[PDB]
Amino acid sequence: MIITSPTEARKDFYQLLKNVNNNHEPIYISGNNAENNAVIIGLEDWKSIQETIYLESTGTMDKVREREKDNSGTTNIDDIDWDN
Amino acid sequence: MIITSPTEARKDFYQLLKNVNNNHEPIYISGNNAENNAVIIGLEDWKSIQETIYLESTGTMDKVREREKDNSGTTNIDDIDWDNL
Amino acid sequence: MIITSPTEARKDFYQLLKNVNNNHEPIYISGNNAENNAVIIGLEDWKSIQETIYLEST
Amino acid sequence: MIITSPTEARKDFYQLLKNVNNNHEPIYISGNNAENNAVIIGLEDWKSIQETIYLE
Amino acid sequence: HMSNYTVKIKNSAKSDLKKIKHSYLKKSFLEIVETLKNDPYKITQSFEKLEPKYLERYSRRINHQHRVVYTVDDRNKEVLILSAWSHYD
Amino acid sequence: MSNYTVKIKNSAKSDLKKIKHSYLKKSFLEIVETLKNDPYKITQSFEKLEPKYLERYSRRINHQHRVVYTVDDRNKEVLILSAWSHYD
DNA sequence: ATAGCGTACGCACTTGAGTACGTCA
DNA sequence: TTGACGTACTCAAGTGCGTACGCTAT
Repeated sequence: MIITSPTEARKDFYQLLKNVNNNHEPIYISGNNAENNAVIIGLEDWKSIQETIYLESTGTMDKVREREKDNSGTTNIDDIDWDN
Repeated sequence: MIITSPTEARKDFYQLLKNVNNNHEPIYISGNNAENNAVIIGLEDWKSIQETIYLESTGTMDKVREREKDNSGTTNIDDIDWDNL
Repeated sequence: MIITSPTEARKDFYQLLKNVNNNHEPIYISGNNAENNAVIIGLEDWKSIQETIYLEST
Repeated sequence: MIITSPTEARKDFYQLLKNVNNNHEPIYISGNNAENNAVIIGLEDWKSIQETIYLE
Repeated sequence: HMSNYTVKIKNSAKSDLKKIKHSYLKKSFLEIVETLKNDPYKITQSFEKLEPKYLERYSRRINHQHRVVYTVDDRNKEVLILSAWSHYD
Repeated sequence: MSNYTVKIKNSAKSDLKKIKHSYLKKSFLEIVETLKNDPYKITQSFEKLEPKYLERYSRRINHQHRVVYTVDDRNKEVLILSAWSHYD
């Protein structure tokens, strides 16, 4: 857990940007006003996160989670008859 | 609508990127390999489209359209009883 | 989120157009100039987007 | 959302931290060093995103 | 008790406010309301004019995931909130 | 024949009905061909979903719909859990 | 007696932008 | 011939990066 002030984060900004992409751990910025606290995340890690919350907002993840424990059986994708 | 080939789009690429942001009209890229066809849209114009598509994808716009047509009434937001709902 | 400068996009412009159709992900063009900020969408995805906004309005 | 280079972001760094929270928008940092791209989001928005990832 | 605009919500959309409360988003939602009371067209909170433009539906962000969808009556200076929850459940 | 055996959950076969009637069958089939050869191939906007320890993955049919699947690396079996990212 | 801010410096490194060439099908 | 395609040149304009200053708030 790396937490830093906004002023020191500004002075180490280029090195913080390289840090999140090498360690894959976000940097937290905390200043005098807690409502301005921010997080720095690597772009590739952010892609996994955005895709996850998008599939959650559409209700897909709830279906995926329910289908994982529904005990309905599996069918090979070659045995699928598209005409039926 | 402005339509151009990929090769022509590559020659005038920097001028096309400034057209979508000034003319606010998409540029259509159509070439001999139609499977690679694409469209260029200004970023500010795209944000409204992506926001709308997200609200459509989540079923929110279906709720909005259905709520616009019902006769359920209206409550002032200051009169909301947060402790019971 | 795929972000590239206009200069880097023009060096691999043809591969960019193929990737946006095979991966179905928009590609954001952004460089030193805010007048170049744009997005590149595949035509089939763009038509699917246009139909969603238009069909459900009718 | 906003896409900008780290040099431009550093000139308005304090306003950046306020905008990601007040606008609930991600601000993408993308410069010439394309491998060091990142995103800056508000902490409260990040907490909600965390709770969404681990909700069953 | 007095502001530039009257902010209201469709009663059928009040179901969204219960999900907002239990998600601890009430504070962020009320910040949207205060802006809607003062100026619903203010370029803040990721304000966006939804498509198609002629239907004049607008959107503001509670966070990255949820939006406040609303229309504005300019004659009566009233804001009609039609949605405050952007997840399917 | 192929490196991986691609299966779909029976309760998810109704998604294929919507894939067929939306002209996304060709796009969906190009994904299942990749899943037979390499489900970890960096194509089709392959993404590792969160939380990473559950090892769920997704690929884009188009801008809106995804193929959500898990991989049994031991038995070389890909299990498709969702092929339609809309509630209807 | 230090962060919070807007602003600046110096230079190596890259983009921006028009334009071009050679090869291929 | 063509578009498709990879590759190249050029110089003005901008970024990258560490580091700093003057001033206010603390």
